[PDB]
Amino acid sequence: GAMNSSNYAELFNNDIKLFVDDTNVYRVTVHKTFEGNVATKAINGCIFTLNPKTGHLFLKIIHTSVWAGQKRLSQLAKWKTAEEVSALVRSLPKEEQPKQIIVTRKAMLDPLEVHMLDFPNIAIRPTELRLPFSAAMSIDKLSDVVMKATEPQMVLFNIYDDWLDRISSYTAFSRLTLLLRALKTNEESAKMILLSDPTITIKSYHLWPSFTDEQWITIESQMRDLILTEYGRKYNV
Amino acid sequence: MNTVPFTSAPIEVTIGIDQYSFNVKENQPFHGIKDIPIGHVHVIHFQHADNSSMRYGYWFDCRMGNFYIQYDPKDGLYKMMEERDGAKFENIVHNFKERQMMVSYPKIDEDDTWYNLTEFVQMDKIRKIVRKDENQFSYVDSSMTTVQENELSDPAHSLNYTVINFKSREAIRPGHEMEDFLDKSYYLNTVMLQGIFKNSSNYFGELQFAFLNAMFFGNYGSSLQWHAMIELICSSATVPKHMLDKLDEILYYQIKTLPEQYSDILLNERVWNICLYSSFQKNSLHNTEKIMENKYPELL
Ligand SMILES: C[C@H](SCCO)C(=O)Nc1cccc(Cl)c1
Ligand SMILES: C[C@H](SCCO)C(=O)Nc1cccc(Cl)c1
Ligand SMILES: C[C@H](SCCO)C(=O)Nc1cccc(Cl)c1
Repeated sequence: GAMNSSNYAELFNNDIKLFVDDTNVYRVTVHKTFEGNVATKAINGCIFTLNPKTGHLFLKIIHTSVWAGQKRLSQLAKWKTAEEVSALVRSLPKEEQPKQIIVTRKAMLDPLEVHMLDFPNIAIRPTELRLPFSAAMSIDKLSDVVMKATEPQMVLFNIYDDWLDRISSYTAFSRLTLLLRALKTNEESAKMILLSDPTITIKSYHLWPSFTDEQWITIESQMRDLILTEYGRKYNV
Repeated sequence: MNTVPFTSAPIEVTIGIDQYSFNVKENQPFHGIKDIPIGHVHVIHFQHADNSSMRYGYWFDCRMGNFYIQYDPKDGLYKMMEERDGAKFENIVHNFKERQMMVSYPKIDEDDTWYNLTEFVQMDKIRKIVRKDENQFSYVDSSMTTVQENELSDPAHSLNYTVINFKSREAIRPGHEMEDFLDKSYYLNTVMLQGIFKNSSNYFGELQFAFLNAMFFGNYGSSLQWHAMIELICSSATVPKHMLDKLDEILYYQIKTLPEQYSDILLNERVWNICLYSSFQKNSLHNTEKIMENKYPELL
C-alpha cells in the first residue's frame, strides 16, 4: 500500500521504482487585468520523476502550449502527468520498467492507475512522507532548462551528481531531501549556504557543488540549523 | 391466480412471498400460498426460526410450470420442486384450498409496488445470472458470491452478474483515459447498453434483480452490483432522457420499499451522495432525491 517511515529502506533495494511528483506541472503567476479583474498566465512546468536508488531524474518539461484552449487545468495536469509517466514507462526496455511507482500526492493515484492499466504488474502507491520535491525548481540548472524550453522536452539528469561513488543511495537520498527541504523552507539562506564559497564550484555536468566529504558534513549541519532556525522564526520558538 | 402447495411445515420458519412475510410454527398445519398474481416473476424465501443465518429462496414464474415446496430433513431446508403431473397437481391444490390450509397472497388493488420493483426481471434472464439449467426456478441465498467477487469460490453456486469495473480496459479507451474515467458515457452506452445488454430494459432488469437479492437475502455482492449499475448511469454525462426518467422511477420504489431499519447497511453513502449531489445526473432524479431526503436524510 502506502510508503512511510516504517518501510523507508524499500526505496534502496533492487526493485526498480520511481517517485512521481506533479507539484510543478501546472504553474501560474496571478495578476490584475486592466479592468481590475484577476487572471492567470501559465508558465512552463515539469514532471519530477526520480529513481531514488540510482539518482536518475527524468525531467519532463511541460510547455505552456499544452494548456491552450483547455479547461480545468489543475485537473488536466494530473492526467497529463499520468499520460507522460505512462509514455515514459512504455519507452523503457522491459528490464528497465519500474515494478512500483510512488506518487507524492494521492490525487495522482487514479489518473496514474488508469493510464497504466496495460501494466497490471506495476504497483501504483501513495506515500505518507512529506517529501520536498516541490523545491526542485530551486535547483538553478533545472529551473533554467524548464524556463528556456520552447517546446515539450524530456531532459535526463542524475540528481545525486557523483555522490554514489562515495556514499550509499540511502545517504544520497537523505542528503537530497535535506537540501530540498532547506531550499523549500528558506531558498535564499539555503542557496547562500551552498554558494558562499567560490573555491567550491559546480561542475558543468553536475547540479550541486563539488564539496569534499568534510565540507558536505559542514554543509549538512548548516542546512539542519537553517531548518530549525526558520522553524523558530516561523513558530517564534 | 396461481398456487404454490407445501407438503408441510416441519420446522418453524419465517416465509417471504415477494415483499410480504408471515410466520409458520413448527408442524403448524400449513399447505402453501394461493392467489399469486400471474404475469410477474416471484420470489419465495425463508428464514428459519432456529438459525436466522442463511436467508434463502427461489425465483419462479407460475407460467413456467407447477411448483411446490417440500422440506428436506437431510439438507435441512425448504426446497422448491416442479410437479409434471398436472392433474395430480391440480387435485392436491384443490384439496388444500377446500380445507382452507393456504394463506392468501394479499395484493391490495391500488398497489403497483411489486410490478414497479420487477418491471424488467424475466425468468429466462434470471437463469442467465443463476446457472442451474435442470430447474425452471432459481435458488439464491445470503452467502452466494458473484463472478466478480470470485475474481478478487465454487463457480456452480455463483451469481453471474455483468462485470462492471471503472478502472478496467473495458471501461477505458486508450487515448481517452481522462475523458472516459470522468464521463462514463462510452462504457454505459457503447460497451454495456449496445454490446452486452442490447437495450436499457435489460440494463434495468439486472439492476432491479441485484436490488431485490440484496434486500431479501442480504446478499452483499448483489448490493455491490446494484450500486455499480446506478453509479455507471449517474457518472455518464450522456444518457437517454427516457432512461433517466425510468431510473428515477425505479430507484424511487426501491428506496420506498427498503426496510427503514436496514438502510444503514443496504445503502452506500458514497454512491448516493455522489449520484444525487455531485454527478452529471445530480438534477435528473427528482423523485428519488425527494424520497431519499425525506426518508434517509441522515445518510446525507
Ligand atoms: C411428488 C410428490 S407425490 C407424493 C404424493 O403422491 C408430491 O408431493 N407432489 C405434489 C403435487 C402437488 C402439491 C404438492 Cl404439495 C406436492
Ligand atoms: C405482515 C405483512 S403486511 C400484511 C399484508 O399486507 C404480511 O406480509 N402479512 C401476511 C400475512 C400472512 C400471509 C401473507 Cl402472504 C402476508
Ligand atoms: C446480459 C445479462 S446476462 C449476465 C452476464 O452479463 C442480462 O441479461 N441481465 C439481465 C437482464 C434482465 C434481467 C435480469 Cl435478471 C438480468
